[PDB]
Formats: sequence, C-alpha cells, structure tokens
Amino acid sequence: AQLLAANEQKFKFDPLFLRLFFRESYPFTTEKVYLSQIPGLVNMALYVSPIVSGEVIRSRGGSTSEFTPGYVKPKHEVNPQMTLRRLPDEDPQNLADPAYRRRRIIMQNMRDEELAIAQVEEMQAVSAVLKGKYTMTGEAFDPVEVDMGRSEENNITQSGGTEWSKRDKSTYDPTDDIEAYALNASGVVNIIVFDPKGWALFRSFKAVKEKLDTRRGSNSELETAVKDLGKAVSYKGMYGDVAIVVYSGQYVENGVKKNFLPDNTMVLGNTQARGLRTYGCIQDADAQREGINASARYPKNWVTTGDPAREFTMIQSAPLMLLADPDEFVSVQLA
Amino acid sequence: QLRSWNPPSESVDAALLPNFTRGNARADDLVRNNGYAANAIQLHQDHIVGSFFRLSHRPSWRYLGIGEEEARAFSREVEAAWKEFAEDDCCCIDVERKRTFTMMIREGVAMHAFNGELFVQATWDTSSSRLFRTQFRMVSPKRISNPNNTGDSRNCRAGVQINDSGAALGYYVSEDGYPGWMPQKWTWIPRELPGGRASFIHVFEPVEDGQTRGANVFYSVMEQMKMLDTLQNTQLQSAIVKAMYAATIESELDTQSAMDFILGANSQEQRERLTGWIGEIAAYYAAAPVRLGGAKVPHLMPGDSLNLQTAQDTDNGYSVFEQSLLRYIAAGLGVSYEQLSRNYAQMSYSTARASANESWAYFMGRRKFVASRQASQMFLCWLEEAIVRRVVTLPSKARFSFQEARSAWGNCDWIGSGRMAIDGLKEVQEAVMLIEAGLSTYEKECAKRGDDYQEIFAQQVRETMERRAAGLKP
Amino acid sequence: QLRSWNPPSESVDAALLPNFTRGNARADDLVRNNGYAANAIQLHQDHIVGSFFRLSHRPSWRYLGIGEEEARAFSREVEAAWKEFAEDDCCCIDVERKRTFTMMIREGVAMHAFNGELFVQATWDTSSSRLFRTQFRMVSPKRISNPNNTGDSRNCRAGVQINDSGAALGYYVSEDGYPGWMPQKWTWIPRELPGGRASFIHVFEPVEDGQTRGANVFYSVMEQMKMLDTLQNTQLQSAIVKAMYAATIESELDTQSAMDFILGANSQEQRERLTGWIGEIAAYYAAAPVRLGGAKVPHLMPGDSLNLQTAQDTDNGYSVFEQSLLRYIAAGLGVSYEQLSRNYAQMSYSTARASANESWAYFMGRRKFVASRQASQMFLCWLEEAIVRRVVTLPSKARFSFQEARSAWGNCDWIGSGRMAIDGLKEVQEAVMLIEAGLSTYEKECAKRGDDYQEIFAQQVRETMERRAAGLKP
Amino acid sequence: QLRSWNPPSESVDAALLPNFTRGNARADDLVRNNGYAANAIQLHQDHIVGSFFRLSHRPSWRYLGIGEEEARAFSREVEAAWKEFAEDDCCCIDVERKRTFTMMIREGVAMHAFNGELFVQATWDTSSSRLFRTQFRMVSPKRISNPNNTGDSRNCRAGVQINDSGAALGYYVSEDGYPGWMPQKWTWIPRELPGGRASFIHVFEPVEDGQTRGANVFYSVMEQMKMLDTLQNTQLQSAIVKAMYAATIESELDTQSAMDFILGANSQEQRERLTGWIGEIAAYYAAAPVRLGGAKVPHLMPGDSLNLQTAQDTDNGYSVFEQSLLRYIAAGLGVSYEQLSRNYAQMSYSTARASANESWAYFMGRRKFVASRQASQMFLCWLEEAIVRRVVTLPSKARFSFQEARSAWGNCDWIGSGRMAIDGLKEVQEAVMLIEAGLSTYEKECAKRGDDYQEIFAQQVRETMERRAAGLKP
Repeated sequence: AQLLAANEQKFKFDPLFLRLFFRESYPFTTEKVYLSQIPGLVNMALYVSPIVSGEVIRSRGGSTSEFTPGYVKPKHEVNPQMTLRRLPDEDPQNLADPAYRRRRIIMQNMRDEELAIAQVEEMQAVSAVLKGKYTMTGEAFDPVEVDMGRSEENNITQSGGTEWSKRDKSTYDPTDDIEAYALNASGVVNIIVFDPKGWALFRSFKAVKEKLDTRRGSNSELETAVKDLGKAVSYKGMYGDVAIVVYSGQYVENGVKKNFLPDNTMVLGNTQARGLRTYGCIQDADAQREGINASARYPKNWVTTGDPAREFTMIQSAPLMLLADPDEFVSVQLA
Repeated sequence: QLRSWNPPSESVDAALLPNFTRGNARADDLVRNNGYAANAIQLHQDHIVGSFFRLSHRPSWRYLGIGEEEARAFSREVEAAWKEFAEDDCCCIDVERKRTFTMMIREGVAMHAFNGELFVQATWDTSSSRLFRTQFRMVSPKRISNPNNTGDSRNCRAGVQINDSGAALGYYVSEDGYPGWMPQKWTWIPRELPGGRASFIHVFEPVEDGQTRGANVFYSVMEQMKMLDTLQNTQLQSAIVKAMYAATIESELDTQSAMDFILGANSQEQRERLTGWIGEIAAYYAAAPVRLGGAKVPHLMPGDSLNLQTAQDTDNGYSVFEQSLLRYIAAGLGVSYEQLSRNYAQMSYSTARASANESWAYFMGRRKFVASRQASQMFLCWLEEAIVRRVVTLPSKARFSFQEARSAWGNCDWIGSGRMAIDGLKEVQEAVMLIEAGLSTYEKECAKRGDDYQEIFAQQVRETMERRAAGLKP
Repeated sequence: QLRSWNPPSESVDAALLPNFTRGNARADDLVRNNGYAANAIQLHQDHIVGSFFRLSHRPSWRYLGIGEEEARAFSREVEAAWKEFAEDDCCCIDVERKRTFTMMIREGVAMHAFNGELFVQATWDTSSSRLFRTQFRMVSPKRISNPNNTGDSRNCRAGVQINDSGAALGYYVSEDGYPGWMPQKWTWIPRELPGGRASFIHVFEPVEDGQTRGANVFYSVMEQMKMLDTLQNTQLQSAIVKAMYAATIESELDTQSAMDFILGANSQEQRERLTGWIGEIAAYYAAAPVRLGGAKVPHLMPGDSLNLQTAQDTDNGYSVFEQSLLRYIAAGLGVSYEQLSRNYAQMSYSTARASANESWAYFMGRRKFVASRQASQMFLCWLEEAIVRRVVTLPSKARFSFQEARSAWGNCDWIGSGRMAIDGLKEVQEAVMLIEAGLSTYEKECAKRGDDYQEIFAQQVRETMERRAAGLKP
Repeated sequence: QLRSWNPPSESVDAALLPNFTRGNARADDLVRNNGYAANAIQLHQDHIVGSFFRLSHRPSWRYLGIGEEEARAFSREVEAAWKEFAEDDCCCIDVERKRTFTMMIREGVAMHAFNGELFVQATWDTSSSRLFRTQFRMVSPKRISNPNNTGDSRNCRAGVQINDSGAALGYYVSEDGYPGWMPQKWTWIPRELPGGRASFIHVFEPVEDGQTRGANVFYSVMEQMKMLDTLQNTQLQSAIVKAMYAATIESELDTQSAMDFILGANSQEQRERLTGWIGEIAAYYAAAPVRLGGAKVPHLMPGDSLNLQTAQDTDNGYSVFEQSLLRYIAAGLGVSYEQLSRNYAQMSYSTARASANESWAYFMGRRKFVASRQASQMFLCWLEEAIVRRVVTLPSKARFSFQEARSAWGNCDWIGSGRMAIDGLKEVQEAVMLIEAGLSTYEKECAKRGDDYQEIFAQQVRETMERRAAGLKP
C-alpha cells in the first residue's frame, strides 16, 4: 500500500482519437451524463436592439441527458514474487530490494491499467465514429445503446450500386466518391485514414497513385503525431489536397488479438470535430471524502487484511465519451 | 478536513521536498493575508538585530602569538573602516543598489525564517564611488531548482549538485520571474571558492542529515487559517439569526375532510373554488393592508407557514476553545500571544518578568544561531577584500598567513538589539552588583549594555574635564 | 464572504501589483471613513517625530583623519545653518510653498506608512528669500505608472524603468489629477544623479527582492470593515425587535366545516355572506373603537393573525468575539487598542510599564527604520548645496573630497520625539544610576533626554553664575 | 481505540524492536505535523547547550603526579587550540562540510532525544585548510539494520553484531536513501578501535540490560494526536450546528382517512389527484414566492418535514478534560505547558521560582547525562590527534603514557548554556552570600556564572588600570 501521489507516468499516447477529436472532457460530481447540463454549442447569433437588452441565455437544454458512463474499475496484484521487466543493466541490486521491485511493479501494473482503459476507450471511439451507436454493455449489466444520432447519409455504403472492386483498376478515380461522401459531412474532410485493405483497394486505382503526393509537404502537426505514435497510425502521404493515413491498431482480447478496425470502413470528417469525454461518479470512499468524485482517473495501492490478506493496485474511472456532431462524419463500408 | 492537507509517513526531508511548492505557496498566502506573520517577523527583527548589528573583530591573538594591544589597534582600524563602509547613505552596497547592510541582514533573516535558508552572493561591483569593489546580492529561493525544473535526481537534488557523501558543490539558479513573463534558465553557481572565498553564502538550518532546505510556516498554520474561517462564519451566522423572523399568515379554515375534498375536487375539475378563495384572500390583504412594521408582510394566503424550529441551544464554547488554542499555538510558534495580540488578562509580576526573561534569552538563542553565520560570512568577504586592497595592516608576526587562518584572523562577534529594558530596578540592581563585585568584564558588560568600554571611558574623561572647566560637579 | 476579496497564490509582489488599484482604493475608503487610521498615523507621528526631528552631523573624523574638535566646530556651524534654514516661518521650503521641514517629514512618513513608499524630488527653487536655492517637492504615488497606464512590461514595470538586474533607473510620473479633469502625461525622472546627487529620493521598504512598492493597510482591514458592519446591523435589529408587537384581532367563530362551507359558497356564488360579515365587523370596530394605547389597532377582521415565533434565543456572544478580535488585530496592526480606544479593564502595574516599554522600543525601531532614510537624504542634498555655496567650511585636511565621501562627510543621526515620561520613578532611578556609575555618555544621554550636553553645561554655568550674583543657591 | 496501537506484554526491548519502524515513523509524522516537538527540542537545545558548549581540560594532576600549574598551563594551550579549531567559519569541521561544532552537538542531542541514540564517526579528512585531519560525520539511525534488512538473529541483532555477553563489536550501516531511490548496502563499522580510539561513537541511554536502542516519543504522543483530532472535530460540529435550520413547508390538509384513501387511490389508478395537487402547490410557490430571507425556501410541497430533534445538551466538559490532560502530559513528557504554550493562569511567586529552579536543575541533569558523553568522546579524539601532531606538549613527568591514560589525561568537563536569570534578587543575594562566606570556588563559581576566573581577574586588572589612567573610579 503506497500513497496516491505514486501515480506518475507522463505517458499519454492515445491513438489520435481521445487527444485530437475528443479533447472535450467533462468529469462530473454526478452519476450519469446530462447533455442538457453540458453547454455544448451555445445559442450563438441573436443580438438586442440599441435601446435595452434581452432575456437570459442558458445552456440550451439538450433533449437527451441520461446515459450510463462506463464505470471501469479493474485491479491487479503487485506481489513481490516475480522477476520484473529489467531495463538493461540499471543495477539489479535495487530489483533485489522488495521496495524498488514493489514500486516499479506498481508502476508497471498501473500503466497496464490506464492503457487498458485507453484501449477500451478507443474501441468505444471506433464504435462511436463508425456507426454513431455505442454499446454500454457488460455481464451483470443491462446493455444501453448510447446514440449520438448518426444519420443515414452518414451510413451510406460503397458496395451499394457500383463497388470500387467492381471498377476499372486503372482509369476509375474514387475522388468523385470522395467528394460525394464528403459533401454530406457538415464540414470539410482533411484526413482519409483507412483500414489497411481499404487503403489497398483505394490505391489500387492508378489515378490515386499518380494523384497522391508521397512527399512530406508538412501540412500540420499530424506528422508530429505520427512520429510520436509510430506504432499503428501510418502517414501514407499527401493525396494532394487531403492527407492519407492508415490505422492498423489492434486490441489483444481475452484469448486472441484482432484489429480495432473492421474489414473495409471509412469516416469522412474534420480533424477538429467536437468530442465529449463526460465522466461519471467515482465510487471510492477515498475519492468522495477527498473530492475526486469529479475527475478523470483514480489509482490506489492498498492492503487487504483477512481472507485475501494481500496487497493490490486498483484503478477506477467512468468514461462515456461521445461525439457532439454524429453528422460530422460519414461512415462508409467499402468494396 | 485532513483531506486538503496530507502528511506522508517518511523522513522529513523526503516528506517536505515533494510538496515543497504547495506548502511554500500556501505559506505565502497566509503571510500575505494574515497579520501574524508580519508581527512575528517584525518582532524577530527588533529582537535579533533591532537598531543595528555591530561588528567586533577579535583575532586569536593568544593562539596566533599576536599581541593583544596590536590586535586591539588593528581591530580599531578595521572597525572604523567597516563602519564607514557600511554607513553608505546612497544604498549602494547592494547590486540592486537599494539596500544597505541593515536590509541585507533584514531580508536575509526574514527569508531564513520563512524558507529556513538564505542565499547571498559575493559579486564584484564596478561602481567606483567606494574603495571596496565587492557587493553582496541576495538570491531568491525560487531560483534553486534542478536544471529546467526537472525532478530530484541521483546527485542533482532540488537544484543542488552534491556528491554521494552529500557535499554541496553548486547550484542551478533559475532565471528571475519578474515580470511574470520571463522564462527560467538555470545557471551554475558553486557554493564557495577553493581558496576559502565565500562566493555563494548558503546559510540554512538542517533539521537532519542530508536535508537541503529549511523549515516552513504554513505546515503548522493551516489550523489558524481554518479556525479563523470557522469563528468568522459562526459569528456571521449567529449575528444574522439572532432575530430572523418568519412573517406568514395562517387561518382557522382547515376543515380536515372538507378541505381535503375541496383540494381533490379542485385538482380534478373544480379549480374555480381555489380561484375564488385566492381572489377572496387577495381582496382580504388589499382591504386589510396586512402590514407588520415599516415593511409589508410577505403575501401568504392561509394554510402555509414556515417551521423555523432550531437546533441545540447550548453555549458555543468557542470562548475557551479559542483561548486554549491561542495559548496552544502561541508558545508553539514561539512568541507568546499575550503580546502577539497583547492580552492583559490576569497577568502578574512574576508572570511578566519570567516570561520576558525566558523569551528574551530565547531570542538571544535565535540571534546567535541565525545571525552570526551571515555576519561572519560577510565580514570574512569584506576583510579579504580589505587585505587585497591593503586598507588595514595585518600583524607582521603573523604565525599563519591570512589565506590560511581566515577563521583565526577573521574571528569576530556581533551585537544585536540595544539595551534591554523591562523593569528598571532589575537591571540597575544587577548593574550595581556587577560593578561592585567585579563580576562583569569589558566584553560581557558591553554585551549587556549595548555600548563600548573604550568610548564610555573616553566620554567619561570628557565629562569630568568639561564639568571641571565649566564649573560642574564630576 | 471570500468572494468580494480574493488572494492569488503567488509571490507577494505579483500578488499585489495586479490588484494595486483596488486594494489602495479600498484602503483610501477605510482611512477616510474610519477613525482608526487617523489615530494610528497620529500616534506614529507623535512617537517617531513628535515635536521635531533634530539633525546631528558626525563626520567620520577618526577614519578621515579629521580632528574631533574641528569636526565638532564644523558640526556647530552646519547645525546653526540647518536650524536657521529649517525654521523658515513662511512655509517657503517647499515648491508648493505650504509645508516646512516638519510637514515634509509628516507627509513623507504618512505616505510611506500608507503605501509603503515616499517620493521626494530635489528641485531648484528660484525664490531668493533664502540663501539656498534647493527645495524638495513630494511626488504622489498615483503618478508612478507605466507611460500611458500601460500594464507591466519587461523592464518598464508599474512605472519604474529598470534593467534585467532590477536596478531602478528612472520613473514615469503621470500628470496630476487635481482638478479631477486633468489628463495624465508621463514624464521621465531618474532616481539619482550619477555624481551621487539625490534627485528623486524613492524610499520604500521591500518585503522581498525585486519588489517595487511598499506595504498596504486595507488588505488586513477588510475584517474590521465587515465586523463593524455586522455588529452595527445586529445591534440595530436587536434594538428594533426587543418590543415589536403584533396587534391583530381573532374571534371564536371558526366552525371548521361550517366556516369552510361558507367560504366555498362565497367563492362560488354566495359572496353576500362575506360582505355581510365584513359589514358587521366594520360596525364592530366602529362601535367598539378597538384601540389599544395611544394608537389605533390595525384593522383585522376575525380569523387572521401573524405568527411572530422567533429563532434561537441564546446570547449573541459578540461580547467575547469582539474583545478577542480587538485584542487580535490590535497587536496585529501593532499599536495596542487599550489605547487605540483606551480600555482600562483590569490593567495593572507590570502590565502598564512592560507594554509601554516594549511598544516604545518598537516605535524606536520604526523611527530608525523609516525616518533616517529621509533625514539623511535631505541632509545630504542640503549639505551639498551648502558646500556649493561655501556656507560652511570643509576641513582642510580632507582625506577624501566632498563628492567622493559624501557618506563619510554627511554622516548624520537624528533625534525624534522628546523626553519619554511613563512612571517618573523609573526614569529618575535610571538617571541617578547612570550619572553615578558613568554608564551614560554625552550622545546616548542626550538621546535619552532629548537635550544637548553642550547647552546643558552652558546653561548650568549661567545658572550657577546667576545664583551667585542674585544671591541664590547654586 | 486500542486497535490502531498495540502494546505486547514483554520486556521493553523486545516489545519495541519488532514495532520499531512503525513507532518511529508515526513519531516522524507527529514531530513534522505538530509544533510541540519543535518547541521541546528547541528548549532542550537552549537549556542544555544554549549559546555554546565550553571545554575545560582537567588532567588528573594529583593522581598522575603532574603539577597543578603545569596542568593548568597545558590546559590553557589545549583550550586555545580547541577554541581556534572549533571556531572555523567555513563550516569545515564536518565531512558534510556544512556543520560546525555547535551543530554537531545540536544534531547529536536532537537525534539522541528523538531515537535515544546518536552515531558519530571519526573520519580522516584530507582538506588541508586546518592542522587537524580528523572530522566527525554523523550517521543516521536508519542505517543500522541487519545486513540486507534481515530480522534479528542470534548475535546480529537489529544491525549490531555482538557476542553472547552482548559486547557491541560492530554495526551494519545501510547505504543512504537520499535521493529516495538509492538501494541500501550494509557496511561493517566497529564500535571502537582496540587502542581505545573512539571511531564509532554510539551514545545511547539503555533503559535495561541488553537494550540496543533509545527511547521514543510517539508511543506516548498518540493521545495528543487523537485528542487534538477530537477537539478539532467537536469544535467544527459545534460551530456548524449552533444555527442549522430546516426550511420546509407543512399544511393543514391531512384528513387522516381521506388522505390515506387518496394516496391509495393514486397508487392504484388515480395518480391524477397527485399530479393536480403537485400542480396546485407549484402554482402556490410560484404565486407566493415563498422566500424566507436572502435565499429561497427549498421546495417542499405540504406533508413532509425534517425532525431535527437533538441529543443531550449538557456542557461538553472538554474544558476541564483538556486542562487536566495538558497538565497531565506536560509534566509527563517533562517540560511544563505553562510555557510549552505559556498560560499565565493564577500563577504565583513561589509557583514561578519553585517550578523554574526544579525544571532548570532537571535540565542540568539531562545536560550532564546526554551531553558529556559526546563532549568527552570528541575531546578525546581531538586530543589524540593533537598529541599525534605535537600541537600541545604532554607533561614530561607523565606517570602513565597518553595511550594508557587517555581517560586520566583527557579528563574534561563542559559548560552548557549561559548565566541563568529568573528573579535577579535571588541570584544577587546568592552571589553576595557566596562571595562573603567564601562558600564558592573558582570552578563552581564559573559554573554558576558562565565565565572564567582567570579572565575576570585579568579584565578587572585592566578595569582598575584604565580607570586609574583615564581618571575614573576603580
């Protein structure tokens, strides 16, 4: 059992979703998300006559304001019985210390913990901006469908009508489809991040390959983001006007591993779409009596006396991240 | 309440340094918002230094083989030089050019009281208005952090670069932050020069080994903060609710079953009954003018009133709570409140002189503990400069060189605040006993009186000769 | 309540300068509306300066090689010149032409107490009524802002232009605002001339390094403001509600179901019942004359009365609250209330003389801390002018020139308020002990007595010779 | 409450060593969070050592056959050497290079008070700025554990390697833990060298035989911890609930059977009645504005209110509880609270001087018990070094060699804090009686006065001759 302050990572490397589209964090002192409580977009046009001023403007009463945040509280043991991750030859005598082994093993345990919540949050993000629906579900828990409201024109499919696979691999240009799906996106699209084989049949067209610019032509901080997360986001290059990226991230589930992304999917939208990170109550007596009922995360190291007389690291959170405008992204399944 | 303030269980140095910024920041908050810190630092100033801080040079004549008369004459020369150099009227002895020696000692002792440490730097001024090109610029404690605010490391620890044995080699001075938009850059500063020259005078009191920083204030003052808050709020509530009054209207009406049936019929389809009753009551209050005093009774149609039944009504006890706790923390922090806010309650004669003499001896303790360091360091630097400039002449029979025996040559003592007055009869009977039994020497007599035996004798010579000449009585 | 007054968590200088105008403005509000500030400044005046502020010139004769007798005669000449120049009866020593040296010191110390800083300017008067063409005009602190009220900058910081090291080069004096419609224009003013001439005497006490402004008052006086408000309002409410009385009329009537049925029938269609009852009750009150005292009972037909049930009825506690807090802030701000509003409660003998001697020594502290700066600065300017005019003759054997050793030549001390009287027996037994043991010199005897040894001896000569001539007893 | 703190029933050593870390850690917690420990250690410092700790060397001249005059002159030489070596101004006498002899004694006595033990090590410094290459580095008590934190063993017991008879051979010093990430490695350190050289000065007070560690603090301070907590919380609750007030709304309504039938019908199928009543009450509160003060009455439709009936209302008694317990633990821990937090309640003359003299004699006890060990050990090491360097000359007629009679040659006493002042009249009548009856010697007179007879006589010679020369009265 070590203090709360032993929670230093400086490792925030989420794959460009919770850090770039979903910056809009709202931890609450209350259980649910109350979209009426969030101001979101403000009623933002009307003025008043040059004699007096008008009424009082409020948070404009969101129609649906009741969903259950994913209160996730996992834990692990940091029992000093293992040989640990030994960074090359930094004096294993301190590993021989139970104190250093226990502290850096709580380091390792907790980092596994937040990357676990981060990967489940990224699955929530990919569900969110791929269908507008999120499955708040788990065993011994009712499945609540949390819908931002993704429209039908945001779910139009490439296989409908003519498929890119069922097209000329040399002369056909899918740019026409690119603006066709981008027009009904309530904004400009500046990233065309694909799943791998989706980008494969996208680039199979020649027009794509002599239309794209392999050069840097550094447009924004997206190159810096790729250099940071050189793991699963791949900056293919410029398609001229728009940036071409491929995400091949993978989640390692209970017995097997598989990619986050489905077979062939796309979301057309902006890099500055508004993403909410509403956070529920944290059900920990420590959190309430020290005021961490409204926060992002909560770690603790703590000893059980009695039957499971041991010591554990416990991580608690409650995210219900969504997208403010589901119509911002057009979600297309590809050929 | 232990939530907003949290002690770890560890050695004090590793329990304070991680929360150094928060504790020091809330200490700044309380010393700025609260008068107690100002009064305490002012009294510490007036007990430790008082009017001035007087140098007295006593080279170890017996050990060095120096004659006592030569030592005394050399001390006369150095004392004249030091007083004339310190009395500069243009505030020019500092690099900031706005503090004399008095405020050198003032800011040094104040910061060594607040943060437990003080930082002086011996720099080479170029202003030729004085013979001595050495000034002493004081360095903020915010400056000492690891290069670029990095956390503590193996040997770079909170800004000080030490060895495994802890020996303080040097420091990383972050750039000043005034105006509030300068960036900080960390610069190397050694603690002292190899030849014994005192470049970076870092005087702090370490409570334990390996400690790098001094003592705090807030980490024992949060409780005054929250007691003053709670007494303040409870007096406000008591004052506002001694005569809070509910002005509503009730009536007889209230025919139980009939009233309930009427309300139910109104809820279903017979709201005209409620409208008629409301109209009748509005006409009632507009034909009565139901008015209590200078103000109108707030409109209450019959059948609803506030129930302002109260909580327990015992005395708050805050009286003896606050006396006990003020007592408590008063000879906690050290200076008694019967003068930090001056009560005269039931205080007696033995009370007065016992409290006064113990507190004054204890201030003598603090003075000799946290003033003589700065005094000796500054005197050593100034005397080294004087020897460089050949202002004063070292004894020819020097058993050890100046550079070798700076401690022996630069041996000095200092005199703080002036002559203590508490009772009169006390000091005078002490003086008569000492002067009759010879139990007082030149040095400790002058320490007790805040004077000098040489000057008292010369001025007594002048007294006697002027009385003889003018016709007075010696 | 913490809402209308807010401390940031930062170094004191950057925590005060952003809210400088608001704190100073509310300080003006309280020092104008409240008598405590007037009493405090008056007592500070009468303890620090008192009747007058006396110059005593002591050039460093020993260090400069000057003879003590020549130094004393030269001091006699300069003292005669300074007293005759200061005693100008036409208030002509100021550029405003309405303040003598006394009110120079008065306004300077008052403003250095309020804002923590004082601003004197040595200007060249052209009025030839005196030999000395130098006057000293005091400069308002509102004048010092950045050129055209701009916010703090890199080196232009709240009106002072400094370097990276902080050295105060000069100032931007905004134009006066009296009458309330002059615009402000910022003019350059250097702090001092390169030759050591004291042009812009800027004397302030910096609590920390890099601080540019002094200490406040209101930022520890808001609590008196709101305590006086709350005690005032609570006494008003207590006084007005000790005998507030409700004069209504009730009756038996009230046949529960029958009354409810009658009210419902009236609401529906039978208002004639209510009209008839109101007529009967009006005839009732006009045939009774329902009158209680000298006044008419306010018209209340039966069935409605006020419920003036009260809140808790414990003692307010404000008594010991206010004694504790007055205690508290009294030896907070520093001067005890048992004379800032003069209680004589249970105060005793040791009480009196201990409190008096500690408070008087502490005022001696403040005097020597915030008066000698202005005294020495003004004396240096006046002595420089005198040397320019060859009024007094410098020693021929000057080891250093006047311009080089202005600090050494212009070394001076000053005497504040007159002879302290507290007990009588105290001072007289001290005096007899000092005069019998020789433990008092000319200088510290005259400091204790507020006199001069030369004049006491000359006047004792005159005393003895007149007693001998007239036949009295020397 | 006995749950969070548990005494085993066994000998004290085996009852403390198993829970050594927890007790010491909570002791650190309370000495860091609480001011009482700071005040107690400060007063112990100022009563035991005070200003300084003075050496006086008295070799057993009578037993060794040494002449008293030769012993006194040799003592003069060693005292001059020791004072000049101790007065080093660069803090250079420690291996950490940041503590003089004063803070040697300070940290040693503080740690021997807290943990009951102190650890000094005589190391060979190489810094040639002084003649003596021996420094003394103090060793933390956290360092002494069994090699690699193993539990107590047969002869390796909590870090000390002893025999079956208990003789302390040596120690296992764990490596320092600052910064908080160094591993500990255990190194062998013998207690003393075979030739009597004091290498590892381990001074602790054993309460019983075989005990290895000293006394604690927390194991008698948990009760202040939890009393301060309980008084703090009970004052908070009392303050917050003196005027807590419930603002609800009730009505007449409540037709028993009719209300119950309406509620049951609503529960079954007639919720429209409840909706209509709620609408009527909402219109009621929005047409009344039911408002009590500056705030809105919290929305309560009729028929529900809080029952804030209280518990017993007798006085808390905490007043005499806390006075009795502060009394209690005050002359438990040893230093009385009427100065550990300074009450002046009903304290009288015999009160004052009896308490003062008993407490001062008892501090003399602690001084002679826990200071002379360190003093003699350090003096023995320094004198051995001096004999090695031939700084001072041993008597030629040495009956025993230096190495054989280090105890006889290095026999010494030490003087703590300065001259006690409590009453004045007391000390002066004692002094006159002793000086008239001869009942005081040089040694005990100088012990009482904190001076030296040789220097008082030499300075009286100087006094008389200067008075004769200048014309004063001897």
